[PDB]
Amino acid sequence: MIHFILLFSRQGKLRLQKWYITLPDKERKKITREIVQIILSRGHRTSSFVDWKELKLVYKRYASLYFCCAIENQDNELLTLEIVHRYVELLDKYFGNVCELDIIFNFEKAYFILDEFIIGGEIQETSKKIAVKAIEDSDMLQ
Amino acid sequence: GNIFANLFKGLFGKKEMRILMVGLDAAGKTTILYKLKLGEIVTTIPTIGFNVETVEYKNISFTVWDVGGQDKIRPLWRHYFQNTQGLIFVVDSNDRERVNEAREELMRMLAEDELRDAVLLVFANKQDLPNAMNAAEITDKLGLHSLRHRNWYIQATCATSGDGLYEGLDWLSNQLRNQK
Amino acid sequence: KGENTSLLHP
Amino acid sequence: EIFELKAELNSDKKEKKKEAVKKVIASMTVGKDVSALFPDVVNCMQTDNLELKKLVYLYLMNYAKSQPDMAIMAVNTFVKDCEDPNPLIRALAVRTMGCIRVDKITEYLCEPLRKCLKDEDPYVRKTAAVCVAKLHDINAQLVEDQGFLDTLKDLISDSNPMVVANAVAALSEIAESHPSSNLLDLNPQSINKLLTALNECTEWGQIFILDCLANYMPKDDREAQSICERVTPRLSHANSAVVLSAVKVLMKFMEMLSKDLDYYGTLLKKLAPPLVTLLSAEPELQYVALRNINLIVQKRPEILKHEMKVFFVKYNDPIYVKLEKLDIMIRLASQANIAQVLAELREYATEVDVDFVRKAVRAIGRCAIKVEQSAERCVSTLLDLIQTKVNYVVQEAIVVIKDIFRKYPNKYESVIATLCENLDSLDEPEARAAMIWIVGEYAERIDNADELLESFLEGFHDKSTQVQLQLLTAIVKLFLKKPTETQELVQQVLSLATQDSDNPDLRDRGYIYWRLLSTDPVAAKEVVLAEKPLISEETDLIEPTLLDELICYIGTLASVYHKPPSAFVE
Amino acid sequence: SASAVYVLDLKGKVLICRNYRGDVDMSEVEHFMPILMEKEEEGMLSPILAHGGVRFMWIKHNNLYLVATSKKNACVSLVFSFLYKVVQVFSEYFKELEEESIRDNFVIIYELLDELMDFGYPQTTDSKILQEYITQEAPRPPATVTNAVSWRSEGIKYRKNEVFLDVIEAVNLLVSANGNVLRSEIVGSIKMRVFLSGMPELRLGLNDKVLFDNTGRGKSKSVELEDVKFHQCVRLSRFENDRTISFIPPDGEFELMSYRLNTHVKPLIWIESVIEKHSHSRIEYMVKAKSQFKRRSTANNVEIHIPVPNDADSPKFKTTVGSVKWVPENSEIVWSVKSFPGGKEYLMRAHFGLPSVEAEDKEGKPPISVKFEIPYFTTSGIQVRYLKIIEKSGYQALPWVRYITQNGDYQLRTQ
Amino acid sequence: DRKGGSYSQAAGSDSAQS
Amino acid sequence: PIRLRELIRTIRTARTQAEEREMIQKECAAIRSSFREEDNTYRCRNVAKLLYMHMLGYPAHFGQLECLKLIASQKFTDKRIGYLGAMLLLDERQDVHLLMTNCIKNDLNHSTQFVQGLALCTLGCMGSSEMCRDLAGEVEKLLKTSNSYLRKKAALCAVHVIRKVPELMEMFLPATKNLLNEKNHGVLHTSVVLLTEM
Ligand SMILES: Nc1nc2c(ncn2[C@@H]2O[C@H](COP(=O)(O)OP(=O)(O)OP(=O)(O)O)[C@@H](O)[C@H]2O)c(=O)[nH]1
Ligand SMILES: [Mg+2]
Repeated sequence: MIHFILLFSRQGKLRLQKWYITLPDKERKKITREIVQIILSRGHRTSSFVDWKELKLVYKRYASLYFCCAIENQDNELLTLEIVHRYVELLDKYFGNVCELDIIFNFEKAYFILDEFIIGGEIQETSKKIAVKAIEDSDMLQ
Repeated sequence: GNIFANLFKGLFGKKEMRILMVGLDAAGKTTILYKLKLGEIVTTIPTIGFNVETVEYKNISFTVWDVGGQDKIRPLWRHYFQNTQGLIFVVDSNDRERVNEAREELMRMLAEDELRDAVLLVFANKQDLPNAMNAAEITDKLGLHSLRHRNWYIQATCATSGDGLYEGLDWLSNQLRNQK
Repeated sequence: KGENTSLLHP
Repeated sequence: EIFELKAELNSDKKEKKKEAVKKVIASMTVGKDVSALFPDVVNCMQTDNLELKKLVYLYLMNYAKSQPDMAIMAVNTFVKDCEDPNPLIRALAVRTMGCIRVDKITEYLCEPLRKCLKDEDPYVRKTAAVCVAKLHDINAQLVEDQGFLDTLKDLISDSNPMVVANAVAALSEIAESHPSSNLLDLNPQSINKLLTALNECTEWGQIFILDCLANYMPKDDREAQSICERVTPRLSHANSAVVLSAVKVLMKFMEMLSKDLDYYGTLLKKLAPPLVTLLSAEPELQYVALRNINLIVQKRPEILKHEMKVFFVKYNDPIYVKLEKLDIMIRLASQANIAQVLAELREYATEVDVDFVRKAVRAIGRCAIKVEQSAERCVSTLLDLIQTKVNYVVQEAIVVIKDIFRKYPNKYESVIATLCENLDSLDEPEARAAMIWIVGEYAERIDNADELLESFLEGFHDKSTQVQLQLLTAIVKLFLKKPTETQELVQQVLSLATQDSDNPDLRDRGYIYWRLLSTDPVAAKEVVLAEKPLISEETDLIEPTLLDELICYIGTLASVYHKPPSAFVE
Repeated sequence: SASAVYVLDLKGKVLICRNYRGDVDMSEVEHFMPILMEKEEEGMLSPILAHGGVRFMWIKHNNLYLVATSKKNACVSLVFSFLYKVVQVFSEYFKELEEESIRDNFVIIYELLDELMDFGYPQTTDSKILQEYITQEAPRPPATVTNAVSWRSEGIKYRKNEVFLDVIEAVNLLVSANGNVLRSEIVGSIKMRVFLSGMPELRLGLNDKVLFDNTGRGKSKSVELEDVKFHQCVRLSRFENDRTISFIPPDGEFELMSYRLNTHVKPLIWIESVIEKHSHSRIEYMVKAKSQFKRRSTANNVEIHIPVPNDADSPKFKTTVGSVKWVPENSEIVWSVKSFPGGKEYLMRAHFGLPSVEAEDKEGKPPISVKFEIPYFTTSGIQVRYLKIIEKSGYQALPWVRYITQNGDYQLRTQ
Repeated sequence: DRKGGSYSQAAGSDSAQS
Repeated sequence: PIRLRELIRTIRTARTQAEEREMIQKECAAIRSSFREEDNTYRCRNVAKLLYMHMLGYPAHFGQLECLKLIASQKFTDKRIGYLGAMLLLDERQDVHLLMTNCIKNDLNHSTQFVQGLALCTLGCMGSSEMCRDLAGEVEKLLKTSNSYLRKKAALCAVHVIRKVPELMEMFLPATKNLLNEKNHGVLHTSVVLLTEM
């Protein structure tokens, strides 16, 4: 299960965050700052995998804004990367050429999509079109 | 400034008002709220959280926020004390051992300096068994007359029948509204 | 800028 | 881009040359590596307009170490410009020549420096004096061979007070790197001459003129009295550094002054208003002023004895100033202002800064330890803070109480009952250990000492080494004092620390305690529960040798850090 | 002994750098930002940084921090003074201190930086004097820099000889939460805008307590200034001899003298504030302000900042006189009063809501600050006696001066 | 006029002190 | 009722940290004033602004009762905003999620497939040791349904409850029996994950 998922920009600003572990607000902020410092202080050939606090912190940014995950040491690492790529593709398809500007303004839509896709750190739908159709149906309700 | 729109709205009815629903669990609060809103005796599971509804009568929208009587929810009544204009207390005369607990809870809720303009509204619930007391014995036991600067009103309502709801609503309207 | 660019460019 | 810029710079039109120079300057300032075009800009150097010459000189200075080989094509231009009628051009050329970090270029620049050393223009003289110091820093051997020391020495004894101050500063910088051999010190006549131009020196020249006296060592009171009288007007300088320099000079001269004469008293009285004025400077200068006060406080604390109100930290004061204010108050704390210090500490305990709260607690503890006349007030304040129900405040109060008990525990038995139930659930190692030590040493006014130690023995084997040692010491003390209610407790502690305890020091202590218990329990009362001597408090005053050296180094980096100048430079 | 004077930005970018000694590599500026971030994030942030063997001591300006790297045991006070002089020169030349002028005034900025300091030792710091040799829109340097008088350019001629003075008072009062005043310091400020012809030698004369005692008139109203700091034009020797303030005023506005003495008088404003904050239910602000100042004086623009609750919302104000506004950006009640007659008494009754949910962390108790500014009021009683304007040519000067009383560090500790 | 107190002319020296 | 886009643009227009903090405080003052008035029309914009401020690093302690009120609301946008607020600023250590059990139970039997799904997702994301105790009965009822879009949600809720309450796994054995024939990939994946967790 994904302990936490955070979408942060290269400048350090966070555009998305979703933690599945109940932690204190100050503790969560400190953990986020440490993760940003580690990711911001890492090269391009770090393998996109970090063992922070015994957690497989995987960093894979396809643009200026990066993505982060917190996977326990009980599953494969490539599965997290595949899930992140699938989520990015689904977000791009739902939005249509998703850029950084739409992420800040359309954070609610991204949060709803993430909730409908991943619940409790685990995946909810393996397909990519069924989730898009469900999100569209939910949005069309008004 | 001009208050022509306010006068026009008040000519046909503009005031709505609010209301609160507090009391011990299994005190007929949910059933009373259902009867006031719909008019049927609906059986529901114990109120883990709270129920929010509104009642339209006499051109006044009486919004009622039911609050459970759970032990873990007893100290949670302070959340509804903000932006609260009314308060209705439902007694449980069928629980002699719980009468003292209900009186203590009412006294604790009445010991708040923020909830001072909310007049007392005592509802005699469970008015269907012979063991239920009158409308004065319960008040005498609870000492409702000793509430200085508090307007209390005791009304007996039967959950199965619904008698006395109209009188209580009229009394609440008269206490809240001071016009013709 | 670098923000208006698509995440994947697809 | 680069080709277009090179073509523009290699044109015969000045209107395009100026634009190209501006673009090159902007690119270098914008963070563009334009060092590859250094030879191209070398041709466009000899220009009549001074606007492009300054930019070319700046580019060469910034691109001198990068391309030292390409810089060999500028000596002729500098030589030609070192004789222009305009003083500004000559000064700029002199400044640029000394700024070139080329080992093969300073050798040929000795002649222009010698020519400009005796220049009539004061600006040219100042530029030459600065260039001499720059060359000496770059190459001391070349400067010594050129014989610029004699010219520099005669600079102080000439007109142009700005040029004299610049020459004095250059000589001081050269002597700073010099090995003290052939010092440029002067007799009282030179000091009097420098003081004569001090009243006409500028704000920057005032510091240069006052720094020279920092190295001179007076030998007579009359000379010291005259120096003090001349430096007295320096306390009315608007510049903060000038006032600080005058204060440092007065402090240095006071080492030869006699306290019997009235000059020392006048100097002491006239220095407090200067300190008060310096305390109202900018927030950045607040830290420097506090460091200077702390350094001079340990030397002559009788000057600022009555200055206590100015040591209060302001609401908008910075954290670095707030921290120094507490240290200043602690250093100047006395029984006369004990109530004021306690009130200030009490107000400082209602803030939100955890570091500030800890500093305030430490200052209160230090003040209580230093003065025993306010011990009761400090104890009452600590009890109130503990009752305040603050985790950091509670830990600080526990630490303060533990420190006070070891220092003045004769009348500390009246607070043991209050501390018996004071939220012992805190897991701070600095507070739990202090509470355990207080309970063990003060296990007389509490009848439930054994019961309290039961809760702390659940995780004694995995709490901490210091915490485990403190708990073992408290248990041993309780067994020695009251063995009826702690007979099994001592055995359990010995079993847990001797069998299940793998700590080397802890295991040795447990074995020693078990051996003492099994050898002579009666002797343990006189061996373990003995009257320890007076605890020697760690004095905060610096060593007298370091203070004397720190006195001369006033306003420098060695004074803010309170470290010797050779222990921080690299 | 600064090695390189550089100017950074809010994003860590070095807007402009000016190496002075060259003993420190220019690449050390990169670690300054991470070092500052670490110091600030751990409470160890200080204006004087240290990158190994190189120290980066600098102050924060309006838009950028002027950090100056150094390696030797240089005078930190000298570096701070140089930075202050540079900031003053920039303010005199550029009306604003922001990044818009750093990238637009580089042509003159580089020349000013080169001329101001050479090898880490500044030589010229007067903006008025420096404006005659470095311009953004070059002749020989003026003789004023070479001459002893570096703060009064010769040859200045004006149609009239009018000098406007400003006796600005700063009332700083530190009242503890118990109701007693701890720190009550009043700092005088005599600022004059000298505009005359030639190089007059002003001879300022006032009713000083020391001067009155020396002359034998130590019986009238005399100001007993604990600290008197004259400007650069004021001669230290003349003031040290017989309290003679003789100096040449500069051309423009400048600070000549700054008195500073403690005050033992009652506050001009007495504030009686109460806080009837119910536990997460409501709060009351029984604030009563009593003007202890003279009735003939009016405090123009009275601004008594009352720190209200940070999470307070839906507030109601029941005051008597003056506009009371709560600023969410500042999170306090701004007791704004336009004109306050002396002896006036303003009573306020605050009433604001409070959420049921308690705050996660404490916020502290900010002090109540009054922003009273009553002109034509001299609390210290110091009055200007004479101003000897002497010129070689000979002219009839028309000096002017005004007394303005304002609230300085007039903060009142909360309960 | 001017906020902060009207400007007032100053004397030349202490005429009563010679 | 300021729009979320306007607030985002205003925040992006702030450069200095102090200026950004002042703008955030100015917006939060209006948000608290609107909340204290019991606003119900444009509450979505205020909720979005409060969520942005909390994510931007501003406190949101006062905005706890408003989320609870919006959760028990009837508007779909208001319900979604309340669910998002509960998922973001609501946790086990908040101590205010106990009252959310009644709202979840009320929304658990809602005929709408989105409100029930949103409530289930919120419960799974913010599951508590006591909320699952009073919500285990309703989870099993939805676990035996044939809703393909709801089967995965029920499996995720059961997995979250089992993780929070390992002693409640005995009540899930008779519900997951004979569930390996699901044609949908999501339902099969959820069943496999639940079996692996068990
Ligand atoms: N048969 C009968 N039962 C009643 C009557 N009045 C009260 N009750 C009991 O009171 C309970 C009322 O529950 P609800 O009305 O659903 O809600 P509530 O009063 O708030 O009780 P909780 O949900 O436990 O907090 C019912 O379960 C009944 O058992 C009545 O007149 N007739
Ligand atoms: Mg109910």
